[PDB]
Amino acid sequence: TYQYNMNFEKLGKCIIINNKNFDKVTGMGVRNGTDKDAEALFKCFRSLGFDVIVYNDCSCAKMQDLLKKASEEDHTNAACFACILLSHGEENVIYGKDGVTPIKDLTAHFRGDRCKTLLEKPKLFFIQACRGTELDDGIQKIPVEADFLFAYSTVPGYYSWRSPGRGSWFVQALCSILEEHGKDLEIMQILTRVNDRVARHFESQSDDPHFHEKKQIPCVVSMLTKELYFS
Amino acid sequence: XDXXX
Repeated sequence: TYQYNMNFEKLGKCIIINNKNFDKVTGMGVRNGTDKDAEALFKCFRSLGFDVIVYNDCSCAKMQDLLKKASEEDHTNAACFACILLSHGEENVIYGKDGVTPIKDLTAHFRGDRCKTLLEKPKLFFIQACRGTELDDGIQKIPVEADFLFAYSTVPGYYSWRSPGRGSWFVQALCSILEEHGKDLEIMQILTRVNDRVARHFESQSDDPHFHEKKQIPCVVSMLTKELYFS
Repeated sequence: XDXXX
């Protein structure tokens, strides 16, 4: 009664956009470690019950077209929808390999008035990207915007850290928590534990004191109207 | 190398 209905044939579709290599005109380096992230994500979300498709090095027009077509499909037999964005980023904006596109323009396709088959169903967006340039030093009828959830890797304005060998912090934490408790915890409990893990377990190391011993805290934006379990 | 997004 207070939970999302998961009584469908399929859990839903999970689109993973893994942008690693970028055009020279963007001036951004290769996102080493994102393949580890994308693979881990693919396995976790497959394990949850999603139908997961991974697209690599997409352009802005390609991402827009992708989420557009996804929004135009038939999710009548789907319990929910999920999209994951792995790329370079700035505030309210994410990078394709060609350049930048507004996140709200990506997610607007799944609005209630545009994607009727996902009406009253949860739309999940996991975004691993930076949202600014600032650093954490640390210390010792129904609305069209409803039933959305955004899981950002970091708070607005700050960086999102990524280890080339181990992968990004947010994604690896998320994947661990999903491995262990993905089916017996509610989504907000999971994402809260992700917040705790990313916040505590991680501290950056760099020769430049500007990036030495720095921290990160994820951000969850919930417009959900029910509790969400993946079982 | 060893760094963000």
